[PDB]
Amino acid sequence: KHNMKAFLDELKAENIKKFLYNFTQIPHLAGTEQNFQLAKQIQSQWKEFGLDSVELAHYDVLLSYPNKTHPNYISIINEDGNEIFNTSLFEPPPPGYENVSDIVPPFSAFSPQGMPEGDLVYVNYARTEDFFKLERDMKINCSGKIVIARYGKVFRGNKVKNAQLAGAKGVILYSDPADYFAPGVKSYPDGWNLPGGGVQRGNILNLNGAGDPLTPGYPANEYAYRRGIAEAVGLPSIPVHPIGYYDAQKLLEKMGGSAPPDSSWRGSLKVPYNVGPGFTGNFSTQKVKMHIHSTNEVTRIYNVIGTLRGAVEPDRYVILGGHRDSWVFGGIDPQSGAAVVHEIVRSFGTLKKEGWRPRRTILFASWDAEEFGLLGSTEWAEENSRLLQERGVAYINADSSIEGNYTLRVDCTPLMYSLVHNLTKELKSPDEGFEGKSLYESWTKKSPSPEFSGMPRISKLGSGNDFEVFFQRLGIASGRARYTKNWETGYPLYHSVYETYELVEKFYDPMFKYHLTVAQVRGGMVFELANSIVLPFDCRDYAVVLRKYADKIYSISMKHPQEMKTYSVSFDSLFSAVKNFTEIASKFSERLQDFDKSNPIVLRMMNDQLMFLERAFIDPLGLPDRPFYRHVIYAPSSHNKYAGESFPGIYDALFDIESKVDPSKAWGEVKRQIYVAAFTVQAAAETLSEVA
Amino acid sequence: KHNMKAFLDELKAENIKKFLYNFTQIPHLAGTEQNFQLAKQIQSQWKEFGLDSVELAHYDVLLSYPNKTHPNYISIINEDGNEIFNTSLFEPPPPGYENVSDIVPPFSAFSPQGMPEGDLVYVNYARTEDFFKLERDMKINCSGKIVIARYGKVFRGNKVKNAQLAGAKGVILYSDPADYFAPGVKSYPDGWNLPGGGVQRGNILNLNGAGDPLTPGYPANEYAYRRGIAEAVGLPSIPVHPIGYYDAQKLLEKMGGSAPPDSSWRGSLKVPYNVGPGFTGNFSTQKVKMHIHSTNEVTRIYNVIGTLRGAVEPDRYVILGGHRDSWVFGGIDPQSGAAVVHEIVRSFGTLKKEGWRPRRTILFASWDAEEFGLLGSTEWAEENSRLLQERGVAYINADSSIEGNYTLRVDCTPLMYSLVHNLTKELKSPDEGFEGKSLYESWTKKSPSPEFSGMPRISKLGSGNDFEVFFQRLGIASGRARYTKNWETGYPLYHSVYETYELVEKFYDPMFKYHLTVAQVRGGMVFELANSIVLPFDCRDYAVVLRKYADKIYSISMKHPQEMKTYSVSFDSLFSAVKNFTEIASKFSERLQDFDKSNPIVLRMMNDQLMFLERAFIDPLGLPDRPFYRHVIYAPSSHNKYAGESFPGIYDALFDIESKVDPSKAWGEVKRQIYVAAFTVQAAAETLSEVA
Ligand SMILES: *[C@@H]1O[C@H](CO)[C@@H](O[C@@H]2O[C@H](CO)[C@@H](O[C@@H]3O[C@H](CO)[C@@H](O)[C@H](O)[C@@H]3O)[C@H](O)[C@H]2NC(C)=O)[C@H](O)[C@H]1NC(C)=O
Ligand SMILES: *[C@@H]1O[C@H](CO)[C@@H](O[C@@H]2O[C@H](CO)[C@@H](O[C@@H]3O[C@H](CO)[C@@H](O)[C@H](O)[C@@H]3O)[C@H](O)[C@H]2NC(C)=O)[C@H](O)[C@H]1NC(C)=O
Ligand SMILES: *[C@@H]1O[C@H](CO)[C@@H](O[C@@H]2O[C@H](CO)[C@@H](O)[C@H](O)[C@H]2NC(C)=O)[C@H](O)[C@H]1NC(C)=O
Ligand SMILES: *[C@@H]1O[C@H](CO)[C@@H](O[C@@H]2O[C@H](CO)[C@@H](O)[C@H](O)[C@H]2NC(C)=O)[C@H](O)[C@H]1NC(C)=O
Ligand SMILES: *[C@@H]1O[C@H](CO)[C@@H](O)[C@H](O)[C@H]1NC(C)=O
Ligand SMILES: *[C@@H]1O[C@H](CO)[C@@H](O)[C@H](O)[C@H]1NC(C)=O
Ligand SMILES: *[C@@H]1O[C@H](CO)[C@@H](O)[C@H](O)[C@H]1NC(C)=O
Ligand SMILES: *[C@@H]1O[C@H](CO)[C@@H](O)[C@H](O)[C@H]1NC(C)=O
Ligand SMILES: *[C@@H]1O[C@H](CO)[C@@H](O)[C@H](O)[C@H]1NC(C)=O
Ligand SMILES: *[C@@H]1O[C@H](CO)[C@@H](O)[C@H](O)[C@H]1NC(C)=O
Ligand SMILES: *[C@@H]1O[C@H](CO)[C@@H](O)[C@H](O)[C@H]1NC(C)=O
Ligand SMILES: *[C@@H]1O[C@H](CO)[C@@H](O)[C@H](O)[C@H]1NC(C)=O
Ligand SMILES: [Ca+2]
Ligand SMILES: [Ca+2]
Ligand SMILES: [Cl-]
Ligand SMILES: [Cl-]
Ligand code: NA
Ligand code: NA
Ligand SMILES: [Zn+2]
Ligand SMILES: [Zn+2]
Ligand SMILES: [Zn+2]
Ligand SMILES: [Zn+2]
Repeated sequence: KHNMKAFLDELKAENIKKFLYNFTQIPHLAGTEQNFQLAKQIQSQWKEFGLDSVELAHYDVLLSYPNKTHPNYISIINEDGNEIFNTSLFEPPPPGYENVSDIVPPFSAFSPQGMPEGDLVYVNYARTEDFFKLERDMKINCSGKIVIARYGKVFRGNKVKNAQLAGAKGVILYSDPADYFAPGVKSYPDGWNLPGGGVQRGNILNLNGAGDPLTPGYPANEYAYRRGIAEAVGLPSIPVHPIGYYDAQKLLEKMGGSAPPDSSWRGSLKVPYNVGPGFTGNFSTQKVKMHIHSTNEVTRIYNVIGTLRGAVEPDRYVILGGHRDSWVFGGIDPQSGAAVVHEIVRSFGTLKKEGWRPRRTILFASWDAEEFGLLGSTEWAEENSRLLQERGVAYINADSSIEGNYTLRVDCTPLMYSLVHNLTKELKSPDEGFEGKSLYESWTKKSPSPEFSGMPRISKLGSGNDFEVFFQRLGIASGRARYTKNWETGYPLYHSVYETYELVEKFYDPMFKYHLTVAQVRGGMVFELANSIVLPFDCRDYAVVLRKYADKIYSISMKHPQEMKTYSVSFDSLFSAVKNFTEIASKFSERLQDFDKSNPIVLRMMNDQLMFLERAFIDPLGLPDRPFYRHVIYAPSSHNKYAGESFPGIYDALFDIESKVDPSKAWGEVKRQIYVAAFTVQAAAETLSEVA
Repeated sequence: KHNMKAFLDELKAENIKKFLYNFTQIPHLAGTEQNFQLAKQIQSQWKEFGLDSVELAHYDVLLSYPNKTHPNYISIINEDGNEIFNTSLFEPPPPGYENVSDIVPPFSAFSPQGMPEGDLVYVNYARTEDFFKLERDMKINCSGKIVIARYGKVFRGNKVKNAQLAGAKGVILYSDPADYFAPGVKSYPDGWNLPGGGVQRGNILNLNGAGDPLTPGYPANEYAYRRGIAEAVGLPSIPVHPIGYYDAQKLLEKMGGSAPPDSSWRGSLKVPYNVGPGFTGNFSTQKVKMHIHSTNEVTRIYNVIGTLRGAVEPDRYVILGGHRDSWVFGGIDPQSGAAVVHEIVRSFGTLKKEGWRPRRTILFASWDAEEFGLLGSTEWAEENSRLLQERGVAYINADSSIEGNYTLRVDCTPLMYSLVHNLTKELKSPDEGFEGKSLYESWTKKSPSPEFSGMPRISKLGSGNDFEVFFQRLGIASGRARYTKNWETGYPLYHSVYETYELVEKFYDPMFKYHLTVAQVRGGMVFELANSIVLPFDCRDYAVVLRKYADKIYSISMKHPQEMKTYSVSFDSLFSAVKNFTEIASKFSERLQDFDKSNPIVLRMMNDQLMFLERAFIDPLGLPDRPFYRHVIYAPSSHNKYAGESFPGIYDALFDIESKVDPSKAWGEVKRQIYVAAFTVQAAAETLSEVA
């Protein structure tokens, strides 16, 4: 038989290991020759593996790179102007790689150039609430200061936007051992902890789904018209640079002004974590100075697009996608995912060599420039939006397969909950002490949902990865899955030079059994999605979360009873819409089960309803000021791009509403958002009614 | 057999006459009780005719009405302030109707209230070029003046926008006998000409596809959140009123200042057509004063939606739609169309009673509030956008069946050219002297295309009617057809009380044979569209017009060679895209002919490609500042809503470009629009490539 079990048993841990080792010997930074060569390799091997076509799709996009002859760094400088302290120029390379060249030094991608100088202020995680604390309660003013903030909690881009909206003239990011050093574990090479000389790279854009900063809406092709830098989307206007905890200790040890306001502003370094501004008395006339000489430049990037044509519905597309570019070696991010996708492609190809084809078309992608803002996926989706809108069944992402070795992590649309539950009951748990148990069982035991005894946690999709365009812009049902750590107690070597094949083989997954599990989940999902006769989506799962979401957003609004009375703020229409969806979805399931199994057209009609249901939640006007976030139920949090927010139009219109100077207008906009949500939920529901 | 000929022979001229008489005894103004009652009647009779379901869909939209106890009118007023001249309060009612009540008097719908007073300026047709002439060459300044303009050439809304952007404080519209009185024909009741006391009603919004001014994007339902009047879409900010040529003669006979600049500013009244400002010497201190007391109010409107479920593809929708509301009796506009749709419904129902069903679903609509801005169609499409986007095959409009008795007029998407050519070769010409000839032959002889010997003229779709939302917002293939007058030499009684059943029966179509022809064309189109196994669209027809359009827009740009060199303005990408479309379309036709006729899925795939092709030309970002005009190839002219413009993003960016103060920026935007167009044409083309 050529069935799922066939596909699944053909997958090998050992192949995944080889591929990972092969993908991590040299750096594969976006836009560099080596990442082009790795693209040519994937392309040619997807061809050898049997795909019907494998092409490169290239775009010319805005990237960012340090100046090789003029390095970035930060100083303490004295009243004369002598730089008595310099941050490092590079991370100590790890054992055996100390002669690899082309290790990009730590930098904040897309920082503008500058040499500002001034007094520090320490802003904790640079969250929206951290600035509230700072401005509102503590009365400290960051205007014209240089803020220093620890990584963690939120996407670094948000941090930078917040600092900028607070009047800062520079930002310094560092990794605190409280957030990046697990107790009792050694620093790399002897453990998986971050060393004091380790630094996290990463971009600091606020793109809000735009893709290439120069070409929002349209693929960055050869004739593309490009905005000028000044109209570019998402670029920070103050310089920014990241450092390790050794360098940070030196910047923080002299801090004066006010004490931290409480213990949650305190990391683990032996320093006061005073907030500032400026240094204490003896050193009060010393200053901090940044030297940033990074350049932005339009650079060519290459996606690899593989096609396995479907036998019955070739005009329906299941997409398995993940990126190939890395900040350095990408031992985890992303090559632990890419090696999984490679083996998934190999296994699908093995069946195809024996004459099998999936029912629907499967598209396989190796995206470029993800690290620089999801630019490869997004340009490609901008280019093929019409095909994807009308033919796209689902998108399964495939970035890092592990960030932990404790349990499975799944984030996806409600429409895929049941598929995930089912797939995992059929899969072996790789966990110590669940030998012979199902993956469902181990996952459900180690990671239970808040809502339902006997069910595992499944998160909602945030952003910060290549499914963003497919889900929040286009309304294609999306999911992702990986191994992760204990939810109670990213990973410490995230985006640092220390993230290597040895990191993975020695400390995360020596047997490659977690990787293999993750290949089964990803691959199994894609298999079901590309092969089940009826698409494996359950609309009733959407009905349940919508109720939960409407309860939640109503509760936020109920913190303002007085205002709800004065302005006649009602959630009746939303609750009505969600009830209707529940009823209609339920009648649709009955039909989907009772229908005349033999009829292709009726089957196609009902599959089209399932396929267009996610699509139904798209509003072609977008959310306010974020035209590329069009999904009404899910957007990335406006305070944290990694986190998903439900009913975001309403959440944001309620956020901090008590601080608005014109309440009438603000509550007017809450009501508008309520209407949009109710309408959209009703409209979605109606796509599941009988069609005529 | 139950084939087209069956459908077509069941249609009767005599039934159309009865229905027309039945629809025109009383006024059916949007929002009034009588138009609700006519809706209940249509609904109940579509039920008796056999449709599977017939519902009313209602919305609460902004309308506009004169104050019944405080009438609008215009005065000449003297230095004291005595109103020595008053325009009429109503049109003389026609013979036999002089006791009908509820004849809304002439008014400009959506005019704000006011009593401005000042000197006249006469601005010819109030076209963009007329104001150019006036400001640029003649150096006359309309700021703070009251402009008077004759109807004709362009949509009255544009006229009003132009006057307003010229600083006017009021606008007076009138019908000049040069534009509304055909020589040698009597005034109504004794001919079809407009009498001196006749006046053209009509709205004066600039909605740009928005629908209800208060709820752009979303259906005006019970819980809808509504903008305040001040943020409403499309409302004029100066008062406006329309008058007949008797009243206009009195306003124009005293005009002084400058002479008309040439003979094309001269109508047929015996007055100088001086431009002004103000009156000549003796009367130089007299003034013109408007009294406008119209109110805008949210009012309920009712569409009637009839469904004839398809046997094979019930989830594919062919829509036959036209409006039911009238300014007064609607003898031509719209009941000459509505009576045709009624008979079309009856005939389809006759076949269904005998057990036949169309292959795809047919939806029949009687729209409300078309006269007030296409509001019924648009709200309904806003509400069902998701269904329509994914299931909509085509939309055939059905407003007035005749505006003439000389020949056929067709305006439609290129995709329906071949269907129209074929249908009409099978239809009898109703024309004197083409007895026994085909409709194609008479049409082709009386109305030849500019481009091809042996082919008839087919216009491109403009706007000013209910297909606007379906075509330019949603990208559903649309057409329309009616009898019209000689293209060499609207109709004079357009939007006046004189437009009655007697007008039609006596002077336009005594035999109802032109009506019947138009029912065959409309109905025949809908029949083919709902029944042919392969959708009757030819993508190669799009390829030919795109070349023609690209030649045209290139020629406009070539009036500025110097600027094309300085700014590197190239049309290469557009021409490349159009070539590609041509090639790909051609390969698709070969497949569409060669494919395995027996396979439902392959048939469905290829029909979906045909169906989504029009959809492919939609840009979800819209055109600049006109977010509800999303089609890249066709928009309504920005200077005339009735006329279609091809490549409108580029046309508008080239318009008047030599007057822009920052050429670099302006030519930057030409290039941007070029890129958008090229990209979109390529993307559309690619929807017709093999799918995998
Ligand atoms: C959830 O589904 C129900 C249908 O079972 C929807 O009920 C509809 O609710 C509106 C009120 O918001 C009703 O409007 C009323 O229509 C009558 C004419 O039939 C009119 O006289 C009233 O002034 C009023 O406008 C409507 O009849 C009712 N529709 C049906 C088919 O029963 C409800 O709206 C849905 N919820 C949402 C958010 O869509
Ligand atoms: C019309 O269709 C043709 C395909 O037959 C398109 O040709 C493509 O044109 C672009 C140039 O604009 C070519 O780009 C080049 O790619 C190579 C790598 O293969 C690279 O070295 C060059 O610097 C350059 O970017 C592209 O290869 C060529 N594509 C193919 C498949 O031949 C043309 O773009 C289409 N026109 C439009 C407007 O889309
Ligand atoms: C997940 O698994 C269950 C199999 O238990 C599926 O539910 C059953 O599906 C069949 C229809 O094929 C019905 O006759 C049964 O009544 C269903 N049982 C229950 C409890 O619902 C469910 O369909 C699967 N989900 C997905 C997405 O496949
Ligand atoms: C309009 O009419 C012609 C019928 O002459 C159609 O063209 C023919 O269609 C069949 C495919 O059914 C081909 O085998 C012939 O080769 C075609 N002839 C020509 C000259 O093209 C055309 O398909 C019809 N158009 C539409 C929309 O139906
Ligand atoms: C990866 O594998 C390919 C082919 O098997 C090979 O050409 C290339 O040398 C490999 N890379 C490394 C680092 O071994
Ligand atoms: C890098 O800096 C050096 C001087 O220290 C300079 O010559 C060069 O312009 C810079 N390179 C870029 C790409 O900006
Ligand atoms: C820091 O860097 C600059 C430039 O290389 C130099 O002038 C200064 O001495 C350095 N300071 C220290 C303390 O090493
Ligand atoms: C792998 O397994 C054990 C937990 O059972 C743990 O002690 C070790 O921390 C895990 N490795 C990593 C990198 O989390
Ligand atoms: C139109 O026809 C219907 C039913 O045949 C009837 O109830 C109504 O009276 C008619 N209207 C007129 C003006 O005759
Ligand atoms: C109509 O005008 C009269 C007075 O001349 C006034 O009482 C009334 O307010 C007006 N009606 C409306 C709806 O504005
Ligand atoms: C015009 O109308 C007003 C108000 O009805 C009146 O005072 C005036 O006499 C009228 N003028 C003429 C010339 O009939
Ligand atoms: C109808 O027919 C004849 C032209 O043959 C024409 O003289 C008359 O004007 C036409 N009627 C109208 C309303 O155009
Ligand atoms: Ca882009
Ligand atoms: Ca609306
Ligand atoms: Cl992932
Ligand atoms: Cl029409
Ligand atoms: Na999760
Ligand atoms: Na025409
Ligand atoms: Zn990654
Ligand atoms: Zn990353
Ligand atoms: Zn009309
Ligand atoms: Zn009209």
